[PDB]
Amino acid sequence: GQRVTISCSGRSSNIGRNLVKWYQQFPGTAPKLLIYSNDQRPSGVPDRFSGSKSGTSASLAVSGLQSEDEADYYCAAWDATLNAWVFGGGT
Amino acid sequence: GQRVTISCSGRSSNIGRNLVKWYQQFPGTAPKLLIYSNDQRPSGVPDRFSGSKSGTSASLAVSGLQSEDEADYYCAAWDATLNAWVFGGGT
Amino acid sequence: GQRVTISCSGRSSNIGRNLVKWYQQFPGTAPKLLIYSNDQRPSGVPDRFSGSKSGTSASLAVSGLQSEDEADYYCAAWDATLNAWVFGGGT
Amino acid sequence: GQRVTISCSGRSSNIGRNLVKWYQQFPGTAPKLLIYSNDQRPSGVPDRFSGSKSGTSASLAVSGLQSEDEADYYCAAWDATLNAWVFGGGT
Amino acid sequence: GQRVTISCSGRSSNIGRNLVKWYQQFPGTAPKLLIYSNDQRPSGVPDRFSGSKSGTSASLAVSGLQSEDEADYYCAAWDATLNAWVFGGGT
Amino acid sequence: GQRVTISCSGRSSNIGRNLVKWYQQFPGTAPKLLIYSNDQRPSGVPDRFSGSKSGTSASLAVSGLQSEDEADYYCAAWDATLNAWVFGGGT
Amino acid sequence: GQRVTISCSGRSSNIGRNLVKWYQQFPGTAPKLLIYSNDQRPSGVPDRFSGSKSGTSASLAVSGLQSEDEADYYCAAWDATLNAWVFGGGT
Amino acid sequence: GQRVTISCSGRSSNIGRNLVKWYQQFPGTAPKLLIYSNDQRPSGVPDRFSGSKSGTSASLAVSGLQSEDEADYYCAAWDATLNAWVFGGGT
Repeated sequence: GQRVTISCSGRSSNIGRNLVKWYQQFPGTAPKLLIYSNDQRPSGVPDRFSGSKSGTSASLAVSGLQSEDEADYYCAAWDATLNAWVFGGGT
Repeated sequence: GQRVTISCSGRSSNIGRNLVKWYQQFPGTAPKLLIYSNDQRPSGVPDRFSGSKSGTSASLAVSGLQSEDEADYYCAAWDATLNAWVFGGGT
Repeated sequence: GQRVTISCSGRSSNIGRNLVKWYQQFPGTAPKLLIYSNDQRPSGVPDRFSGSKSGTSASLAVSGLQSEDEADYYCAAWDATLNAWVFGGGT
Repeated sequence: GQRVTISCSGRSSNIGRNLVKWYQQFPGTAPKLLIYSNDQRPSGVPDRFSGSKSGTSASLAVSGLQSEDEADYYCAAWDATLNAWVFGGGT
Repeated sequence: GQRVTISCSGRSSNIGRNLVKWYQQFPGTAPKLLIYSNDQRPSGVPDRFSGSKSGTSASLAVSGLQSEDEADYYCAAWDATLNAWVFGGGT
Repeated sequence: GQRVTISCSGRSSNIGRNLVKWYQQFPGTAPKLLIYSNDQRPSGVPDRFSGSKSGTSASLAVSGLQSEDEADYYCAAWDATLNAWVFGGGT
Repeated sequence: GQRVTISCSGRSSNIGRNLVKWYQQFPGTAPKLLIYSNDQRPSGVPDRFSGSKSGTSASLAVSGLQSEDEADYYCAAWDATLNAWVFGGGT
Repeated sequence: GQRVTISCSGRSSNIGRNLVKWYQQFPGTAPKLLIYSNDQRPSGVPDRFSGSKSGTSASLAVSGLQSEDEADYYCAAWDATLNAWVFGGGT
């Protein structure tokens, strides 16, 4: 008689009285990007993979006022076996 | 008699009294992008994969005021086996 | 007698008294993109895959005021087996 | 006697008193895109696939005021087997 | 005696007192797109597939004021077997 | 004695007191598209497929004021078997 | 004695007191499209298919004020078998 | 009779009375990026991988006012086996 209880909560999860007050006044933004020559050549060859930001990836992130970037991948299992029983009887 | 209880909550989940007040006043934005030559060549060859942002991918993210980017992939299992029983009787 | 209870909630899920007040006043936006030469060649060859943003993909995301981009893929299972029983009797 | 209860809620799901007040005043937007030469060649060859944004796909997303892009794929199962029983009796 | 209860709710589902107040005043939009040469060649060859945005597809999404794009594919099952019983008796 | 109850709700489903107030005042839109040469060649050859936006398809979506695009495909099953019983008696 | 109850609701379904107030004042729209040469060649050859937007299809969607495009395909089953019983007695 | 209880909470999880008051007044931002020649060549070849920010990836992150970037990958298991029993009886 096995029991497994995985209550793996996520992103802004089971929230009681949450509040996110934001404000932004008077921003002036002029984020430009200019390139004369930029050649990345990122050729990723994985075999077995499970990770979050997999990218062998030469980026260029110019941020002005706001740029929120996350990645969720919850409760994962590449190879899980939570309970087991084996018996042998081969005469 | 096995029991499994996976209450893996997600994104803004089971929320009681949530509130997101936002404001943005007076923004002035001029985000331009110019390229003379930029040739990425990202040729990703995976075999077994489970991860969130898989991309071997040379990007260029110029952000003005706001750019929200997430990725959800919940409660996943590449290979899960939660309960088991085996018996052998081959005479 | 097995029991499985997967209440894997999703996106803005089971919400009690949720509210998203937004505002945006006075934005001025001129996001242009210009390219003289940009040839990505992303030829992804996966075999077994389960992940969220699969794309080996050299993008260029210029964001003005707002650009929200997510991806949901919930409660997934590449190979799951939640309960089992085996018996052998081959004489 | 097995029991399975998968109440995997989705997008804006089971909502009590939800509200999304929005506003946008005074935007001025001129998002143009110009290309002299841009030839992506993304020829993706998968075999077994289950993920959300599958596209090996070099895009160019210029965003003005607003561009919301999600993708839902809920409660999925590449290969699931929730309960089982086996018996053998071959004399 | 098996029981299966999959109440997998969808998009704006089972909603109590939902409201989406929107407003947009004073927008001025001039989103043009011009191309001298852009030849994607995306020839995707999958074999077994179940995912949401399948497209190996180099797009160009210039967004003015608003462009909402989602994709729903709910409660799916590539190969599911929720309950079972087997017995053997071959003398 | 098996029981299956799949109340998989859909799009704007079972709604109590739903309301979508919209407004849009003063928009001026001039979204043009011009092409000197753009030849996609997307020849997708799938074998077994179940996903939502199947298209290996290099598009160009210029959006002015509003363009809403979704896709619903609910409660699907590539191969589902919800309950079963087998017995053997071949003497 | 099996029971199956699939109340899979659809699009704007079982609605209590629904309302969609819309307004649009002062739009001026001039969305033109011009092509010097654009030859897609999308020749899709599927074998077994069940998905929503099947089209390997390089489109060009210029949107002015409004263009709503969805696709419904509800409660589907590529191969479903909800209940069963088998017995063997071949002497 | 085994018991496993993994209540591995996530991001802003199980929150009682959370609040995030923000403010930002008077910012003036002009973050530009210019390149005469910058060619990264990051070609990552992993074999077995499970980590969070996998990218062998020479980036250039110029930040103006705000740029929040995280990555979540929760409760993972490259190879886990939580409980077991083995017996041998082969005469």
